[PDB]
Amino acid sequence: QVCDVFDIYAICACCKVENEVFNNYTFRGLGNKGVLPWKCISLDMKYFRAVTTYVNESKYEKLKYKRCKYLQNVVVMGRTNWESIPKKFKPLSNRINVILSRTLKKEDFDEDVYIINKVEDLIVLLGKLNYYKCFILGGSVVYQEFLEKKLIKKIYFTRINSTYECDVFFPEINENEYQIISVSDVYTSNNTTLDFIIYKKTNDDEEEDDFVYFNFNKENKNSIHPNDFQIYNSLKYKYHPEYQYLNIIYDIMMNGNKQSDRTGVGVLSKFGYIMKFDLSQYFPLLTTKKLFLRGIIEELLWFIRGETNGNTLLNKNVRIWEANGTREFLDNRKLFHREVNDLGPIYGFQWRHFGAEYTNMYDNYENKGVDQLKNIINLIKNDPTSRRILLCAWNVKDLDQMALPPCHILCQFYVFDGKLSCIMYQRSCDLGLGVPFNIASYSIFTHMIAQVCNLQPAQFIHVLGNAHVYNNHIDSLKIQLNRIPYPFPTLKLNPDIKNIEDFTISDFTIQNYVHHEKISMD
Amino acid sequence: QVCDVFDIYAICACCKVESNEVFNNYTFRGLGNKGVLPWKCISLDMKYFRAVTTYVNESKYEKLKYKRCKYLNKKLQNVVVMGRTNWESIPKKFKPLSNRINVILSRTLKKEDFDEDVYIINKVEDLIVLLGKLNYYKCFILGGSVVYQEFLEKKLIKKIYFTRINSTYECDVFFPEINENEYQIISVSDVYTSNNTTLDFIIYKKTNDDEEEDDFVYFNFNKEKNKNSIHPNDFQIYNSLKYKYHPEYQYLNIIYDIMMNGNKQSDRTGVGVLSKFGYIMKFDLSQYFPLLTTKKLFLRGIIEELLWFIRGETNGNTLLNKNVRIWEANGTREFLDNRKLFHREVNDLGPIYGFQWRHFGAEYTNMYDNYENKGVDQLKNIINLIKNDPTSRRILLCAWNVKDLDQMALPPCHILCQFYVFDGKLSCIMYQRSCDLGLGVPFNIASYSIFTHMIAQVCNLQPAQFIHVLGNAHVYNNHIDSLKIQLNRIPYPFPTLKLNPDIKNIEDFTISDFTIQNYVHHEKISMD
Ligand SMILES: NC(=O)C1=CN([C@@H]2O[C@H](COP(=O)(O)OP(=O)(O)OC[C@H]3O[C@@H](n4cnc5c(N)ncnc54)[C@H](OP(=O)(O)O)[C@@H]3O)[C@@H](O)[C@H]2O)C=CC1
Ligand SMILES: NC(=O)C1=CN([C@@H]2O[C@H](COP(=O)(O)OP(=O)(O)OC[C@H]3O[C@@H](n4cnc5c(N)ncnc54)[C@H](OP(=O)(O)O)[C@@H]3O)[C@@H](O)[C@H]2O)C=CC1
Ligand SMILES: CC1(C)N=C(N)N=C(N)N1OCC(=O)Nc1ccc(Cl)cc1
Ligand SMILES: CC1(C)N=C(N)N=C(N)N1OCC(=O)Nc1ccc(Cl)cc1
Repeated sequence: QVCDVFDIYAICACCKVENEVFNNYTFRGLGNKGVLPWKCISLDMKYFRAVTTYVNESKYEKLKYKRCKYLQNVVVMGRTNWESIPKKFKPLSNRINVILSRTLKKEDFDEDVYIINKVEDLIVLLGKLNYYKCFILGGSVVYQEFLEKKLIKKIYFTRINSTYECDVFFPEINENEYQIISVSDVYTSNNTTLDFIIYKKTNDDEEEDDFVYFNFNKENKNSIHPNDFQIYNSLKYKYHPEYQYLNIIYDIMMNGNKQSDRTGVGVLSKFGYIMKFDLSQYFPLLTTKKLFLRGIIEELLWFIRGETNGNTLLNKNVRIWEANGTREFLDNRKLFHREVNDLGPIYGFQWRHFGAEYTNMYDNYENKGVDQLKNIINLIKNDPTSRRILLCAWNVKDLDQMALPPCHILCQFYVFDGKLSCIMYQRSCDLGLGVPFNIASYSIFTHMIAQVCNLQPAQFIHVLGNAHVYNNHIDSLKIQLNRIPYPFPTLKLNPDIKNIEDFTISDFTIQNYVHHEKISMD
Repeated sequence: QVCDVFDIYAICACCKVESNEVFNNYTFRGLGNKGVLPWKCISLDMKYFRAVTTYVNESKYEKLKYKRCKYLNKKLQNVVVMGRTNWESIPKKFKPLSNRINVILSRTLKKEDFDEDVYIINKVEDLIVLLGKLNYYKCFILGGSVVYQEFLEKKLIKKIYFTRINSTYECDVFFPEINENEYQIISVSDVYTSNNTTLDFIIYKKTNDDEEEDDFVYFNFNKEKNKNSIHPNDFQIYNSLKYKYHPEYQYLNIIYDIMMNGNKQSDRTGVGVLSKFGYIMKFDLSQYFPLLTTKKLFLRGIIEELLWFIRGETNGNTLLNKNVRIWEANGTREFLDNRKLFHREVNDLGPIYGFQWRHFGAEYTNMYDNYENKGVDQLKNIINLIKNDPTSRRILLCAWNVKDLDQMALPPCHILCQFYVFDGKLSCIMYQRSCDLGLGVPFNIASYSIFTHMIAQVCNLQPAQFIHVLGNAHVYNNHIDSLKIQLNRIPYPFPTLKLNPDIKNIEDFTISDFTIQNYVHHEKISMD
């Protein structure tokens, strides 16, 4: 077939167009009033250059022998495509420029800028040329025709995670026809998140042996099947940061230790992982399922206030600590003399009054115990190279007084070149229900500390101790692993807020959260 | 020449031989004894030996057929060549060597004196002709000391697949001293345990759908002007190695990442460091004791410090009486005064590790006080949780008592240990807030690895993984030159730690209960 012989790839960038279900079709905005919808997105413009111009001559011979039996790249436009280009660069910095037009003759441009009559008249032009691969730069109509006539092999699709006004749309790529094989890292250019995905059309080596020898010792470990991680295992490149979470699910499903827990439900457990997310480039809110952030933002505001009063949350319908405050739960904890929803000296108490004698959840503790939250802020502002900037919730003395010991042991902060990174160490991690919320919680926290100290957020680093998947979560997580992440949203904090204690729920906005549908983890 | 055409490799296994000791690669030279191998079974070596000498790649032969047929002007199996003593050492049940074309060098023996499917040759020359007239993938020289010596001398070996057996045995025959101009190490395996010995595998080399490979180049359009440009020529050896699979490269490779990508900061003193934030190292304590080999470390001091922790001691005088100076400088009048501890006796280090491990929450008085049944005995508690509730996810030991930080001589570097139990095996995560890669971390790895052994043993479990999480990971700028020397040293197989096994209680350990066996190490380095 033609499209493997000649190497015809599309290359596009689609934004979003003016509750809401998402799918790949979400991204389709191509152009507007003859120009791109967006002002300038220089990373995608840079990606464009690299992909279209790149050449590898050592693999061209293998192309030259197959192509005949039937150096630079070919780039195909349409008139309104060729036109919209600002003058001062045409032809495009050393590529074989080419235009599909009806009312343009090849006379009135160069002899390098080969015009074509119809679509069928391009196969003519290639068999007579010396080029690497063929990139359809597109236009609405150009893409429509080249796709309709199964001419396109791979599709270099840039997903622009922001909404714009559009007069022209990329066609609904048929997912039984084509399918995503690679997803890139997520990036911020020009005040939008984006990523780079790849649709394919469906069907010394001294040291290569040395590799096999070194593997001479390697070991259905768990009852988890091959055919079920199909989409997941059928991607080549999985560089989207959400794969850091998803790959831990995979590792624990594939290689996890079978274990009883206190409940009895059954878990697969491993011990010791890292996740790093770049807060300067995205907000890591998992996209492979709907997540809600009001509760966990209220939880955080509750911590910062020093509250241990489970009821302040329940009245706002944030039920994160409901189970941990019942008579039945406190009694099983031997807390027979503790009022319902008095969670004892937990996070907020420890952050504001570590070392103070806990009484009940209504006492006045002003200026009692160590106000660690205040202390790490001053340190961040006054001593940013300090290696002593820890917020520790694990107070050994008070563990037995807490409804439960802190799942999140400590935050350590690091400062370089006006930038703040944070490590949270988590002793116990429910990968299915908990961890996705936990990533969002401390990322927001990392932003909040960043802002009130006049620093840019850099890296949130999540260290998992006991990392477990509930046996009764495995079906749901199987559905989830075979979803492909969307580009992440962004967090906008109200910039007026300059002390850690002044954030209200209103001061938090999530933007461009494009997500798969909800999953009952049960 | 002749070695590249015919792919003539050597494979051997060498132990240390009967002899304030210095170590080079000539340390590992012992090949056999009284006609046989110096050791009974080392199964993991024997299995490696079989995988390498029987592995062929069907698809790769075609190009080797071409290459070899070109030079002569013209199931798949490997050839294996052995001296007559070598051949006679093999038991009947395993002769001839399975799934391989056996060749034997001999003058005293001819075909008539063998029942078995084997080629006999009396000349090295005759082998090269034999190889010319045969279909094989790779030709491996199984040795005998004499066979090894002459195939080397004749510049015939492309690569030596070399097992370092990190134990000592009576030996009568030795591998030839390899000329380091002739052969350079290009690969070093993971370290392992088999039949009560560590070993690794190193490869010496001689000197003098391709559509989705393009997709890689694309997904890198946005990479590096790489921060601190320190010079290539400096890390020549470190960067030459193709496979760096020795667990010591986990430490070494962090030194490199900090040197090449580290952030420049001036610190607590007004000195100078390079820093990054957030690393993890994993060390399989069932397989080796990860005491670093690219320089000398003594453990006496750090074992004394750990026994001093477990006792709940805060008294620096106890360590100085044992001539352990690890805490001396944090105990001086000058230092306690600069930490505002004006009312603190010299060498009274206040409520640090030991105090927090046995008495967390008790009011610190002075280092002489009897704190019995005051504060939470964390160490006792976690020893009980590991014994009675092994799946508990709360087996943390914590030194970072927020309330007492200002009363300590300095806050703890080593913040906490979380424990994990599966199938009678104990693993340990240790979170380090502040890590001097240069002096501190080598010792810190040694301390918590010994601790995992101690807890594991007194709880009737087997040590599994020690996991080391680094927060602020930094290199002092005056350590840089010393660390360059170190990164160009090739690790040796790790030693082993023996705990006196009669110790059933965490408090009952003493110095003499600790034996490091087979520490093979490079030369002492002053980071200063
Ligand atoms: N999002 C993205 O990735 C990209 C978007 N754009 C945007 O695309 C928009 C323009 O695209 P859309 O309106 O389709 O414009 P096109 O670039 O598809 O141009 C259409 C013209 O191409 C010619 N043509 C198309 N098909 C044929 C054919 N089958 N035979 C002969 N000639 C043919 C005709 O030229 P004639 O006028 O001679 O009839 C036709 O009018 C602009 O807003 C531009 O900014 C451009 C590139 C990429
Ligand atoms: N640790 C390890 O990796 C290895 C250890 N070994 C051990 O080493 C010892 C055996 O080795 P070592 O005694 O050197 O003896 P070899 O196995 O090298 O035997 C040498 C004999 O083979 C013949 N031979 C060698 N070269 C030639 C030649 N060029 N032309 C004709 N014949 C030749 C001669 O046999 P003839 O006497 O018949 O003339 C010679 O006496 C054993 O203990 C064995 O277990 C062996 C291999 C590997
Ligand atoms: C569609 C293409 C090829 N791919 C990506 N990812 N982004 C685009 N903007 N591309 O448009 C085709 C084209 O002709 N682009 C173009 C627009 C403006 C200038 Cl200045 C140069 C090329
Ligand atoms: C030298 C060699 C091949 N390499 C390693 N790494 N370990 C060894 N023991 N080898 O021995 C050569 C040899 O003659 N081996 C041999 C093979 C089978 C038996 Cl049963 C006994 C010895």
